Amino acid sequence: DGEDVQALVIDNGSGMCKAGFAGDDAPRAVFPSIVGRPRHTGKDSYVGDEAQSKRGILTLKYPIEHGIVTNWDDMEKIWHHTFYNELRVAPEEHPVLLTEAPLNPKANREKMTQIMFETFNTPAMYVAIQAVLSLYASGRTTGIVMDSGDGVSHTVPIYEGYALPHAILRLDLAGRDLTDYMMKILTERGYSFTTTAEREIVRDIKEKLAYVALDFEAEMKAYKESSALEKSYELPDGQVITIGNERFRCPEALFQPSFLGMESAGIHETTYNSIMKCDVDIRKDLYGNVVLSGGTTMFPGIADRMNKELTALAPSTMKIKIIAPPERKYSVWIGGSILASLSTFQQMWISKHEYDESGPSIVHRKCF
Amino acid sequence: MGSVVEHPEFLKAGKEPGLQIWRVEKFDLVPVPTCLYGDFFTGDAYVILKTVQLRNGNLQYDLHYWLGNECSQDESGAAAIFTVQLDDYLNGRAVQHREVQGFESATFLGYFKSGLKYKKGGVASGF
Ligand SMILES: Nc1ncnc2c1ncn2[C@@H]1O[C@H](COP(=O)(O)OP(=O)(O)OP(=O)(O)O)[C@@H](O)[C@H]1O
Ligand SMILES: [Ca+2]
Ligand SMILES: [Ca+2]
Ligand SMILES: [Ca+2]
Repeated sequence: DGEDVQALVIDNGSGMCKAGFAGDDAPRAVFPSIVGRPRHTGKDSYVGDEAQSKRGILTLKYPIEHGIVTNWDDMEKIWHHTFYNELRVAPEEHPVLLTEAPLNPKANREKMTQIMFETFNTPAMYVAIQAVLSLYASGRTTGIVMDSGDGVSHTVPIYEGYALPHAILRLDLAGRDLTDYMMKILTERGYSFTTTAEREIVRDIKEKLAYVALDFEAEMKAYKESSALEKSYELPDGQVITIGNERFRCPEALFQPSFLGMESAGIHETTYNSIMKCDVDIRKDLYGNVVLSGGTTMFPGIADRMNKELTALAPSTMKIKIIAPPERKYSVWIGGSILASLSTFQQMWISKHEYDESGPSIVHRKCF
Repeated sequence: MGSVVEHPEFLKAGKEPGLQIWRVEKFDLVPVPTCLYGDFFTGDAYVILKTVQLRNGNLQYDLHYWLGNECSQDESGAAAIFTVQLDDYLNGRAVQHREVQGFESATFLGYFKSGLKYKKGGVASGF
């Protein structure tokens, strides 16, 4: 795709990679962040769906874990796939914006920069914090983003355009933990969901039929007494199963991590705790601008429940507002697309010239 | 090595006491003709800088990004980012304000001596 120079935007997640062209309203390519290599022989590698489909002869890996890159060689393959198989561009002809997790380690930031300029020869690149790009995408410069994807959740207070690093909180509770938990409770129901193929079916049940109850205990109660809210689901073979209270018990784990045997605070309390680490004078603007982002915030009912839980935690006169854009699976990517399209972004990129002068450590001064 | 906006409108921003208004138009910051100040297209987003003279000789800045009820996501996202950029350009000195149609602060409404007006329509989205 391509105005004058056409910038690209890549949003790398633990579970999914989202890639596209600056200026579009959605990512053109959305694929699993998975790299497959031969269990025995042919060097060779597969990415995404194609890796998944030949999984029986490959060793599959995830180069990003809890939002952080842990394998650079496989991260390069995601990228090579992104440029050549998905977007079909020559990376040397485009500025590339990339996203990272809040608090990404300093050396990781360098490495990303180094790979772009030295392996792909990008003419220019930029690194942006995922959570800040969603805030921007919702048309705000101050607020708190609760970003939850497949491998990590974060609460990130932002003020006048920048994250407040001391108040950011991380929670290793996300989508994958939820799919796993639905596998386990559906299995207790009397079904059997333990394999890989089954995990994928379960991920699909979770995304189609799960929801967050507004009142957990009243719901458990309504289901104990009536059948009216149960749903059918057809498996790939035509067998039909019935889903009862698993529908809301699975995402309840976001609010009650004990359900997964975790001792941490739920997303509502993590949000509260981040707000309380900020200066008292901005808190009002945090509570008033709670932005939800990422695939694991897509459960129906989640905004209302977050509204209720924060209301119960904060002083009764505090004005709370939960914003949950319908496109929030792609908010990060969309924010990046907007940012990189601006007539004023030109000077913000790291250019090849700047890289050749300072090296990878240019990233700590330019991508703030 | 640095990251400084060279846009011609940043060079004019906040040079002297007064009111400056820009509309977001397909990912750019475009001045509004001064004879049109106070009339806002509800299908658009705008950036407003109010510059006031301080006794000290320096200037006070309030930056307001106004969002019409039908503006597209690229417009409200650009208005916000431009606001951050203008604040940075001005050494962090501006106080930022998010103004939503139908809910603007009294200070913002007080800038339009003959009363802010809304009109339907606007410029098409940049996406
Ligand atoms: N409709 C849905 N309801 C609930 N969960 C969903 C829905 N759609 C997607 N998800 C989940 O969102 C997750 C992927 O979302 P996302 O792209 O935002 O994460 P990521 O960026 O890959 O991971 P992370 O941000 O943790 O690094 C998966 O766990 C997927 O099952
Ligand atoms: Ca993500
Ligand atoms: Ca418009
Ligand atoms: Ca400021």
